[PDB]
Amino acid sequence: CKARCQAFRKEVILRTIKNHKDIEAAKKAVYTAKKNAEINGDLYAEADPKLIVAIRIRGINGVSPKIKKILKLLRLRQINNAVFIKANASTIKMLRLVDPYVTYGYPTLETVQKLIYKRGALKINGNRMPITSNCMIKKALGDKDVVCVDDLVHEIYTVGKHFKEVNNKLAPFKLNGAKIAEKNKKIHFILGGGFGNRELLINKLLANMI
Amino acid sequence: AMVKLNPYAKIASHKLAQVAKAQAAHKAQYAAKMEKILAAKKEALNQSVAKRFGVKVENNLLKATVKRTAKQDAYMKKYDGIVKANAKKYAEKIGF
Amino acid sequence: MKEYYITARCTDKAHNPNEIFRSRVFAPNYVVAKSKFWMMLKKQHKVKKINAELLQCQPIFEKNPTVVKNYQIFLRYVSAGGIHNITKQYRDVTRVGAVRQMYNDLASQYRTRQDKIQLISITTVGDKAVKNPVLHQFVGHHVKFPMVHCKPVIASKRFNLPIKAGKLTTKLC
Amino acid sequence: IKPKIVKKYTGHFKRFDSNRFLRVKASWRVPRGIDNRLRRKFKGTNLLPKIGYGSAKATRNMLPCGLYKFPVRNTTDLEMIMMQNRKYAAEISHAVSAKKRQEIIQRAKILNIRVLNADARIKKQEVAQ
Amino acid sequence: PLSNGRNRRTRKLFKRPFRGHGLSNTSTILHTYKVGDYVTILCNSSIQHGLPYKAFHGKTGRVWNVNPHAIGVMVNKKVNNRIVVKRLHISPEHIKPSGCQKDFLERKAAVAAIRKQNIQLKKEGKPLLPLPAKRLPKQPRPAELIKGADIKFTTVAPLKFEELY
Amino acid sequence: AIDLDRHHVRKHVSKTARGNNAYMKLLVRLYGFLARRTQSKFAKTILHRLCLSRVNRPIVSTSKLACLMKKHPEETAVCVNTVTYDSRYPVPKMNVCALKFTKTAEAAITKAGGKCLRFDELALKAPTGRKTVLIRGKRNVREALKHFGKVCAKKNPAKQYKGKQTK
RNA sequence: UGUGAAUUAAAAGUAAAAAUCCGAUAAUAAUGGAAUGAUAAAAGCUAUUUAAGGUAAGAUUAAUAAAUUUAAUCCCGAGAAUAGAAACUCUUGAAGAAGUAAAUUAUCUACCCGUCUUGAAACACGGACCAAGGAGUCUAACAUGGAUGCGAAUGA
RNA sequence: AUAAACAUACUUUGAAUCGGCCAAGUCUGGUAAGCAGGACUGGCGAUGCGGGAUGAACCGAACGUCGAGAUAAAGUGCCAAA
RNA sequence: AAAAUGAAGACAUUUUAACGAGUAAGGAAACGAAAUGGCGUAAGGACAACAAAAGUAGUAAAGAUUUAAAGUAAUUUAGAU
Repeated sequence: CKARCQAFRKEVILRTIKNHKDIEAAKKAVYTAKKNAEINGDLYAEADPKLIVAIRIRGINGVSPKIKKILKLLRLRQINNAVFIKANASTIKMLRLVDPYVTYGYPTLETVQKLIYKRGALKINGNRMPITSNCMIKKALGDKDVVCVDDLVHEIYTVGKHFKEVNNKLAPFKLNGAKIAEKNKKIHFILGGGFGNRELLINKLLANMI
Repeated sequence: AMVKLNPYAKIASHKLAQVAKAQAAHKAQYAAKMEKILAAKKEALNQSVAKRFGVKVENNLLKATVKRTAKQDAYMKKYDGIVKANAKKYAEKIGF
Repeated sequence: MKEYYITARCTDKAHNPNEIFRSRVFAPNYVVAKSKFWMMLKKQHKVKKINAELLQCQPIFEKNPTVVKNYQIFLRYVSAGGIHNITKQYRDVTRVGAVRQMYNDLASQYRTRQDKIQLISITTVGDKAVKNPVLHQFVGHHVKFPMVHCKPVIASKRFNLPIKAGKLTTKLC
Repeated sequence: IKPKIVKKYTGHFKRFDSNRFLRVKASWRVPRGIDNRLRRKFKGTNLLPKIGYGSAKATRNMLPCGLYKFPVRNTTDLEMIMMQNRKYAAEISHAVSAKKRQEIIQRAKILNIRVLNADARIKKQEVAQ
Repeated sequence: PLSNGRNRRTRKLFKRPFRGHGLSNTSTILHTYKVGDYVTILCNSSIQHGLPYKAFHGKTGRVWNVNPHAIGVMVNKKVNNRIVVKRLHISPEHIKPSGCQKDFLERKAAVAAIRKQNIQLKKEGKPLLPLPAKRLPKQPRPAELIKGADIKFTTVAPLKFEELY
Repeated sequence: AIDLDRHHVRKHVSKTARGNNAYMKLLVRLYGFLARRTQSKFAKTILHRLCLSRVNRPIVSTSKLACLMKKHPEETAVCVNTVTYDSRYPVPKMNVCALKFTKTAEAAITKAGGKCLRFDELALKAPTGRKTVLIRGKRNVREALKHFGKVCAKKNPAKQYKGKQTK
């Protein structure tokens, strides 16, 4: 009967060990290279970020038609909505176009974990169901070799082969309110404002928003 | 719910229990050592305040409290030379 | 205000990828420091972010934030009329500590907001090199003055009563 | 056993301007005026009926006693709610005479059905009796 | 407020290229157009007979019919809220071969060359080569290490203002 | 609020038999149960076609049944509509399942040796559909379709509703 | 002769104590609550077994070291198997509880309705008040569409 | 690359409407106008809510009936919550 | 909207998810998983104590004035005079 549940349980454990090995091993290699570059007097250029998290800051009223279309193609259809975005020349230009309406940056692993674990959900049969078990994730993304929520987190964070199929299943997160800016959300974050690229400082804003 | 979603939580929680417990022991034994190091420093101060009485003062009034080997003592000197070079190599980088 | 050390290189046809641009930028956070750094490259070497790699962006901390030093900030700002170069001296214990004084002083005396000021350089001058009429009076070794009309100090907001009892007195302090 | 009956708005939705004119009755009518204060939901006057005020489906049409209403005109009407005496309650119609009301009340006690007009059209047995 | 003439507002549109007057090439009338080709309508004001309407200048179309002196071209036109199919017949003096698929035709040949070797490799039993990778937007650059012996440093600071007069 | 492309309106698909006909309502229940339980595309097709309106359920004559069934000898035509009789041409032997058979059409099929089933007998014999040939009639042969459009058009003119002085 | 930014020697120091500043962060936790609920067993938690594991960091020692370097033996130990436990108090109410209604008071809140208009509370028009009457109906031709009967016929 | 199955393509029948007004890192006539007329977009009309004391258009944000919490524009001597 | 169930329960079925501002204007009746749901006025044809006396009514109709209850509302219900 339900002897497969233990078989399912162990398999999730085995993948979790594999997933954490990949993230830890890749992180270790960066430190070793930085350590050796300093010894040899070289210069080390860190790799550009691959994952971007964008949040919709401004409402739905008074938006240009071209800006309106882009925010729909990024699934930022509501204020205080977060999505993950693959970083390339195509998407970076799009985010610049809608800069006054979004704030984005590069998330850490703990940010990705807390977003998926607390505010995560999937689109199953047209229904936005929150994540409640790995059996609901195995059904949703079985053919994409994602069977557990940890596998979901690892594929998002490392931007794997099936990011697009995995990302499109995740519904855009719904976040709470938080202090957006120092001055106001009418200027860029560089000017002390609210919108624009926050680089690694988006994690602090997401901490108060999750 | 965390266990149901993430069966690995039980394993990671145990290690976090170990690390929190172990790092508490390490902190306790360092504060015990630094209590004695400060204890030696205080006596080295009252003894050498006698410059008030009456004047050069003695050079080695601070007494060792940890007994270590000669191989480690040579390594302690070698490590000290490393940090002086690193602090000098870093400072000149921003010196422009 | 925090000070950053930023380096980058340009990798395209026009620029050889063996010359590194360094800077010491005072910015509230490292994202603004890069934003200032990229503008100086684009406005002085035609180097754009899309054709450049950043290498290091590290904070710089004061070596001795317990020694009083006299600073000399060379800067240029934009007014209604034109563009001018100023040299203002400041006394503080940190390089970032003096810069915040300069920004707050410029925005008060000259009514010049922060997005009109470019800090060319900041050095440390001698005790007799100070020329500010007010700041020159405190550089000597025998400075002394009584602080009169002292307002009595409250330990914390805990004892801050709206209405008091008796009379109120200042302090010769 | 009886659930908690929650009413979202216990007041009455009175027609706009009904308090100023006697020709305008208090039965509600949605204002269709192009300049109407109420239909534009001005602050202070923005109280209109909506589907959002509807009470819970479980506790809808339920009398405060915890039962529903089932009008009866004779004794045979009671026989339709004798299997559901924990759910319904007899309510004698307003035109039923006093002679017939006794028969309904007497029978409804036999069938253990509550009557909500138990003291209706009673005789003059209130003074000197 | 303009007039509704056929060739209104063509002082600059219909002007010849600077030092490009006179007769055209000989390749224009010698180029062979086949059905399904991509062409560009470019009105040549030097030839006033059969000049295409000025709204089709610069549009890219498809050859749909080859007639003895004219080349049928099919472009798309935009109307109130729809798009209609326009079928024109244009002499080769007003059209031009289009390079819209030039890059695509390069990938088609690269794949076909690879697929031609695979039937050879599968025939001989050797493992077969993979097709070329798909185009991607400029990706984030990876981690790189810069040697410390061939590096020079240039200090960057705000420049002291100098008068241009 | 939320910025959607459009708001949810009722989907324009019928999911029940139109009208108050008690028997057609029973058929919808019978095939709604079969489509849901057997999960067969055939029962889904019959259920979908049973809910079309009368104009969308055009007739099929014995002539078209004869031709479509020519290379399907041991087969059962399944048409969700009335079956009329084409008096011009002979009726071969065939088993036909349809909503209604015209008096002249049923006698022509019966005399030739065929069988005129209804939609409950077919569900009893071939519930999932095994020896069925799905058939539907033409929709564009309606006289209404001629007059739709602008008759002044250059490509496909309409047909000019006649009236006062229609020369 | 005194102070002294900085630098240098020796002692001490394996370079994790505490306090403040400066950077870095915010979340795991503990203790008090608040809003809406639930009450019963657990993919609870605990005890006993073997043992996947503990990637700076569970401990110690060794070789040495600007190491998230390599070993050794101790500990804890996830899965799984075996045994474990929750049924409560006090106050008020037919001397009127909880709720509801009416009247008054207090804080907050509230421009004249209908209409033409880009725009009316408008110094734009109609309206003193109440009752009753009061305005997309019928006939004829055509078309579309939903239900119906019959079907190369249908109606008669 | 990204998004898209209550997607996409529509078909038929028909209503109302074509007096418009405003803003602007825009333009033409004019000395100028809360003047006259245009290009692109967003609004008001058809729209309440929080802020600008008050205001059709400005700023935030668009509304089923509610409870609790972080927030937006913008504020924190009293009116007035800070 | 999608799944599940379905001759009759009942609240116009059960579960899950998204959604809910609005002038002119549209959404006729019927349609079991119902192609919007309902309230009110009058008149016509039937139904209304199932055992052969079969809706209410001089043991008090309709109307009127009020008191309370049900419904988001249109309105309905009952008490007293």
